[PDB]
Amino acid sequence: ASADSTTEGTP
Amino acid sequence: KVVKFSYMWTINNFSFCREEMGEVIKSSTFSSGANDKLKWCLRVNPKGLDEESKDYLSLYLLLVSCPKEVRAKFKFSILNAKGEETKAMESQRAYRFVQGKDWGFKKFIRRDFLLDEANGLLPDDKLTLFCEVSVVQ
Ligand SMILES: [Cl-]
Ligand SMILES: [Zn+2]
Ligand SMILES: [Zn+2]
Ligand SMILES: [Zn+2]
Ligand SMILES: [Zn+2]
Ligand SMILES: [Zn+2]
Repeated sequence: ASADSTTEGTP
Repeated sequence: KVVKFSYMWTINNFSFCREEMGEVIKSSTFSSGANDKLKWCLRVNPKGLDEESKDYLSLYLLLVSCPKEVRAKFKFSILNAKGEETKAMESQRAYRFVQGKDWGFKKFIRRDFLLDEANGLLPDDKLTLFCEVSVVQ
């Protein structure tokens, strides 16, 4: 399990 | 140094119908304490929002407030009918959060695992999620 984000980059 | 805290979210009237439940649902905000102004919430997609996760419920941690730099590790679990932690999933490292940034797991739990009554994860159509956050920021 590697985390994902609903958006690309920060941010 | 790390500050660790938690939030228990009970979702009532849980349904897998997007037209009744919404595509995305969000918890109330929480923080490490009344003096801690950094506010977080949880976000759930009752049905995964992409093809890859369509048979899953997707769960994310969202930074709601604007931080005065922030990094955090997180662990999500589902509390069963007996109250125990099951199906925990945790980040291998801390991730960078800014206001509006989320991190989590698009394939947190298989939908059919929740719909299987033996697991006792949807009693009275209530889903109970527990998040532990370690903010090193
Ligand atoms: Cl990870
Ligand atoms: Zn419906
Ligand atoms: Zn429907
Ligand atoms: Zn529909
Ligand atoms: Zn920093
Ligand atoms: Zn725990």
